Amino acid sequence: RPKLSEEQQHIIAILLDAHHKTYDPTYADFRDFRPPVRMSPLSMLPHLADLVSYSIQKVIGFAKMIPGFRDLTSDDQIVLLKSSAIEVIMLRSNQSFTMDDMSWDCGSQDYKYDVTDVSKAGHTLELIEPLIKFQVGLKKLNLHEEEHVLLMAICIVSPDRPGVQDAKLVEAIQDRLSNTLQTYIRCRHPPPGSHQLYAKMIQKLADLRSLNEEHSKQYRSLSFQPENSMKLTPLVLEVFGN
Amino acid sequence: NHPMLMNLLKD
Ligand SMILES: Cc1cc(C(C)(C)c2ccc(OC[C@H](O)C(C)(C)C)c(C)c2)ccc1OC[C@@H](O)CO
Repeated sequence: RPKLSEEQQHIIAILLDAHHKTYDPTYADFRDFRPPVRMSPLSMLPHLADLVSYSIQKVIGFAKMIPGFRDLTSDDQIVLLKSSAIEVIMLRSNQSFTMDDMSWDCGSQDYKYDVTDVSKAGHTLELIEPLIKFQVGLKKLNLHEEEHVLLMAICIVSPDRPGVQDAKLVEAIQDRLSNTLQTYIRCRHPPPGSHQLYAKMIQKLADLRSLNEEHSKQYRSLSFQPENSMKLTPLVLEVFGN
Repeated sequence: NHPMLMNLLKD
């Protein structure tokens, strides 16, 4: 019988609040980034580097609040964040993504991003096409905020990331979150929306591994010309590579 | 060698 324990409602309450403390749906800090230019070879690189850098900071803030994450070694915390960052950024961006025009709508036209914006940061359709496909299939799940925050947390605490030490520890933390998610859908997600919802959510994590790979490829090519590398941030260089 | 990520992670 599907029962959401005390522990499980606690986990969801913590992850919701963690998300609330690290995602500002008013997008007010965007005015601090180097300004967007849509005139234009890699004209969007400065602005989008800043947006991603900022996003990395919020992801790290969210990760620290994941129940059990604290119990990991600093080294494993680091490995989980470096490998998952771009994935959790893609996940968290779903909240501003819109199927009307397939863009990310962050409050205003200046901060409304589409495929050509992402191109003008130095990316090709090899990445962007499967990116848009992902966003669409994710948006169509119409996840409860509860499922969304659990999905981000499950993504971060992944035992198979290359470089993990205490995989067994990472696996047990993630299981506690998996089980909370499975149980949540059962108890609080009505059919038909609930049908295979967990398997479809995990499929989105598989999709993200592939997006992560392609992003890495194009980032290594982007960041090889030191003139592009110059336009990035110190946090982006540290987290994505140098 | 991750001073900034380390710093943002600290208690
Ligand atoms: C709204 C938003 C969109 C994006 C997208 C459009 C997915 C994005 C933005 C930039 C991207 O490329 C970055 C590029 O690889 C560098 C070199 C600049 C790091 C990629 C691959 C995706 C990323 C982050 C975003 O912010 C979401 C939250 O973190 C803040 O609301």
